[PDB]
Amino acid sequence: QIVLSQSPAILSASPGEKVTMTCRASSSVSYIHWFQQKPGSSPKPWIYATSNLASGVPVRFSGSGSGTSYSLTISRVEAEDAATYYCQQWTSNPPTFGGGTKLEIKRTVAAPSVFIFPPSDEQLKSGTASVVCLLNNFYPREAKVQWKVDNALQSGNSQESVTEQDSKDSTYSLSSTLTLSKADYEKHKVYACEVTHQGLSSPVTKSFNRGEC
Amino acid sequence: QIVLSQSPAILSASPGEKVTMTCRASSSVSYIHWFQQKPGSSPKPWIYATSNLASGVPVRFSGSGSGTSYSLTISRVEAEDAATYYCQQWTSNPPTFGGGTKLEIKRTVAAPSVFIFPPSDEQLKSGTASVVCLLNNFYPREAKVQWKVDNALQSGNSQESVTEQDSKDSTYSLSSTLTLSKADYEKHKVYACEVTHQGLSSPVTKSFNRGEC
Amino acid sequence: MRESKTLGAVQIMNGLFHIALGGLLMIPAGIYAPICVTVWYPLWGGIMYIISGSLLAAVKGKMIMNSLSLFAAISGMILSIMDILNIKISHFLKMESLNFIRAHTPYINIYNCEPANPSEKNSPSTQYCYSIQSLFLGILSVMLIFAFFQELVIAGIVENEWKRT
Amino acid sequence: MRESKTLGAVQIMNGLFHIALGGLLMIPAGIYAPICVTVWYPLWGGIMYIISGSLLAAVKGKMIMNSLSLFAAISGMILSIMDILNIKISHFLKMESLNFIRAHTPYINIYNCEPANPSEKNSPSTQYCYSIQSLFLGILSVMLIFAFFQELVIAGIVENEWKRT
Amino acid sequence: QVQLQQPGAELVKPGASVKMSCKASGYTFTSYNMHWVKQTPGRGLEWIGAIYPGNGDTSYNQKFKGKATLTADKSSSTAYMQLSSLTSEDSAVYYCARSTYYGGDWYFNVWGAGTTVTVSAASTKGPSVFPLAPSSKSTSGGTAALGCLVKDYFPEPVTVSWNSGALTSGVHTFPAVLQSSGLYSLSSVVTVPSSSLGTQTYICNVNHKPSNTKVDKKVEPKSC
Amino acid sequence: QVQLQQPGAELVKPGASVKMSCKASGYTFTSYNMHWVKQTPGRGLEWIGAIYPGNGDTSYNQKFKGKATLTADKSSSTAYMQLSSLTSEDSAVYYCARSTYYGGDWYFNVWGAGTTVTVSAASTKGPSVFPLAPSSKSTSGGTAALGCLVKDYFPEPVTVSWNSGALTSGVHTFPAVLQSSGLYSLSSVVTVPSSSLGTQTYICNVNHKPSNTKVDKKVEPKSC
Repeated sequence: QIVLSQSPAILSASPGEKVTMTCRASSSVSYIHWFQQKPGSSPKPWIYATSNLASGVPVRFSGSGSGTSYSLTISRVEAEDAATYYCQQWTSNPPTFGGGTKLEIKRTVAAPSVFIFPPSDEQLKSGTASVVCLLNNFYPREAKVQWKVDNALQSGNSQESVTEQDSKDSTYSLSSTLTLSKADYEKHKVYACEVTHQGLSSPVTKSFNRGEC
Repeated sequence: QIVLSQSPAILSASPGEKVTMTCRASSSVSYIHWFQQKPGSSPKPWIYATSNLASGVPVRFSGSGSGTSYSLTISRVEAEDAATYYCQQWTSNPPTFGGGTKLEIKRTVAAPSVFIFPPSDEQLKSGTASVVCLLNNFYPREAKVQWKVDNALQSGNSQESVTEQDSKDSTYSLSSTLTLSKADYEKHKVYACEVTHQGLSSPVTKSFNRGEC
Repeated sequence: MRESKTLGAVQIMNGLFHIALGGLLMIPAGIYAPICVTVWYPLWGGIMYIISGSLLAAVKGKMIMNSLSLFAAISGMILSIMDILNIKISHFLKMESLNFIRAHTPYINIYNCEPANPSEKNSPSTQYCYSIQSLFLGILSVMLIFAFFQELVIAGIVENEWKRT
Repeated sequence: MRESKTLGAVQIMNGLFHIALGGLLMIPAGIYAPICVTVWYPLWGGIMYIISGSLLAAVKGKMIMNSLSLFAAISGMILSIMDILNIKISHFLKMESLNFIRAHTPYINIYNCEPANPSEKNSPSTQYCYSIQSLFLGILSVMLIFAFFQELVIAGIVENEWKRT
Repeated sequence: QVQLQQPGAELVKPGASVKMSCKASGYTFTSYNMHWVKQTPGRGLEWIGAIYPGNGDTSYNQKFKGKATLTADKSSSTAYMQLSSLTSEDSAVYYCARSTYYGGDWYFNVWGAGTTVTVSAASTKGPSVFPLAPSSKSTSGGTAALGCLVKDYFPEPVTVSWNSGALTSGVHTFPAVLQSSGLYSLSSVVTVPSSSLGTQTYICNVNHKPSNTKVDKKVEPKSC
Repeated sequence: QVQLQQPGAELVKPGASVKMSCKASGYTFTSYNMHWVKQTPGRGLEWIGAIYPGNGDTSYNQKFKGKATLTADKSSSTAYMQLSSLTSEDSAVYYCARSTYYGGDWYFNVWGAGTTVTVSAASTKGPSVFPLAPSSKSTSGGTAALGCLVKDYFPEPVTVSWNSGALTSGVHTFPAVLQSSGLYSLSSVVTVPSSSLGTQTYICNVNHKPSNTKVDKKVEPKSC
């Protein structure tokens, strides 16, 4: 039982940048191991016994540390290095992993291409209404949607979903889905999603009246 | 520092015989390992952690034991099983091996074909004399030569050398070499080697007078 | 009781043996100490039994020190009970060892000795861990019975202190 | 000295400390014991200090028991010196532990704790071995100083025994 | 060579139990400890426990010691973990991993692909595919987005393509969201030149192999 | 694949020193302990010590702690052992062996071929090949033995064949014996039908590659 604390939680690194991530153990441990995980795959072993690279790990990586303080550093991040890195310890039963550090490819800020879709008649013919707000190809990863209905602020009844980082553009895309009954959609008229992002000088919105096509 | 005692020192086993050899530790040990060595090669790993056969070890072998008492047993000895088997322990620094057990192929007793060679003139032309007694294709491994010179018993001045077990006949051959100066050989006249073996009803001898060809 | 010479000497000996068991229990043994060590009970409790050995030298100043030594015996008997339970039922008080003692044992713990790899249950490494845990359980229970010894003798004095005064 | 009450009580406490340190030093710790444990010195030496606490009850029968307790203190002080050297300079007296104690620790030794595999010098397994060795060195040296305590007090009695008689 | 094979997914009812497996290959199965590791997005990687298949010894994380039950078969060379009394909080990826001792410490040097366990009362409903019909509402900068809402299906892997695979540039398919109905929903979208919305009849293709369901929908500003 | 390569033999003067080597290949040299083991017929297998090439830590058998000195080069991936102050009692086969941890204990799972060290003042004399001329003295049961005494050579590997290799059945070549002269001697013999001693001119062929010496001798009852 030892807690492994990783910093930062997200590391954004521009291609070729030297970067370091740290693992801090609530008690001193003989060694730390590092694993790389990419979404949809199991954690690959990456560094073992503090500093030994696993088979096929690019010598671009190195690891160091002792006692309670350990780190993994990349002399230059490649685009392929984008992953979550987990430290792990064996010094106490049970063995424990860190929370991970997500490595992100840092790029030039890009404004979200905001779009909104009404609930189409096909869905109203099912008694249900879902309003989709779309933010294409924005960066950074942060953003927030706001849902407004006759200017009243919605809450709770919207689910947020995000792509992973585009492995070519390195932007993100996000969609937000307000959901309503048919009778709820058919009460109010003016539906808006409001978007705040560092790629914008201000809040922005896309909106529609219900009834107009 | 733990002494590993193996028994027997020589195990003679007929092809197909089930046999067992034991290793006894002067103190209890977590596991015993067994190695097979054939002359002129390094010790092959054979059994590890008391009972696990090494890669390619015939399931003909098995190992068992605990604490201070361990054994290796062969359900049927093959002719290829003839080797020295060493137990080994890791439970105490330094790790220690046993004395080994030589596995021998047991066969029908055979009398030694005794022969004797005078020092030839080529060697007397070098001032030196060596008398060679030869015991071809005897079994068992035990034998003793006796050297007699005008019936006087020689001692010390003879070296004994033995083949390994013939991998086809499974007999042994032995040669004994009495050595003398030219002046010592040219004093006494009657040279004999006397052979005692379980393949004989009695002592036997081969001998020569010096001067006769 | 009247036996103030005999009883005072017993207290000094209980104090010296608490100090010895304390320093012994401070021999580096890993990430976590007993509460007894972390509170320094065998040091400050130990010298308090030496001081109430003041009744070897025959004022209510002695009542103050006897009462403090009685409080020390009670708290030591509670603290050593707690550490035995802390070792054997659950590590409910995780008293981090003094870091100059951890410097020699930074990677070991005796409040758990099951290995995460089951092959190692047979291992000498595991048997060493249970040996230290058993020694600590022994030292703590030796310290408990001598802490309980003090409580008896001091109570049998403070009883006469108040019934005299 | 005249203080026969005070000194006899000190001896009983020294005896109880030896018995406690002895049973503590018999907690399973591997193939080899200290000579103190193998000779059972803390048991038979311990009760001899309890018995020479007979001078709490005020004949040359006491001279016999005092002399035996003096011999016990001397031999205990020599035996605990030997075991400290046995641990720290060379394992020159390999006193095999009683087999009912070895049953719990059949695969470990504390008279050597260097691993044969140098990668393991960093290992927790190695740190556990040195922890037990340090505890034994501590218990033996605590037992030495209380054995030396007995020798002083008994000699300061047997001196008065012969100069009285 | 050295490889651990796991069933890729398990669907199990609440309160029920599951016995997932880990087929070892390419190494002496009995000579290594086999470990099980849970992963959940809210808790990271939790070690569950291990079995040594040689004898059969197990050890467990205390926060699992009655949830999991490890087993191994020496003959098929397979480790098993049984989870009892399953709840939402047991929905996770479960990896088997083989620990070697190497470089002076233990080391998870090979991992299974992981088994995704979903603990759900729900049943294999197929997707209600609704067109996100594009408009000036979805027009900006002269591009327009258009999409399909692959709504209210159950077992998570739907697949979506556009124009039968002929459209891939500018497509995004979002991760599915589990709704309070216990049914998954997903959106897929593409951005195109807004003038193309007139002539090009963009088609989204949906497949849900668990319900064996194929759907295609026309997505254009010819409905609202 | 995994392999430890050693020089097969070393000849060294007394009091001198030798630095034998162990070239690792096919595995991560720095991730395993490398051990050295002595073998002598009178003492069996003595473990000498080990080095961990990762850092450089060593441990030694106490009965060797000033005789051996272990070293490793991370770059050539080679372990070394240096023996000082060499004596007759240092003549041995020396194996390097790599220990893994496997099945719950340490395990010498791969070994070098071994280096035979001979500590000798002597010098590379070639063999005095004397014929063991056969006679009724060497006749029994109607067979006769005949042989060659390959006497007083030094470095141990002579090779002996008969009739340039055309005779092999019934041949024995004995292990060489080290004499009090410090020179090795060896005998080789063959048993043949005694009548063949008349016509067949049996030849023993001797080679001593250390002294680059080739010898052949006629062995027949035409001298005594």
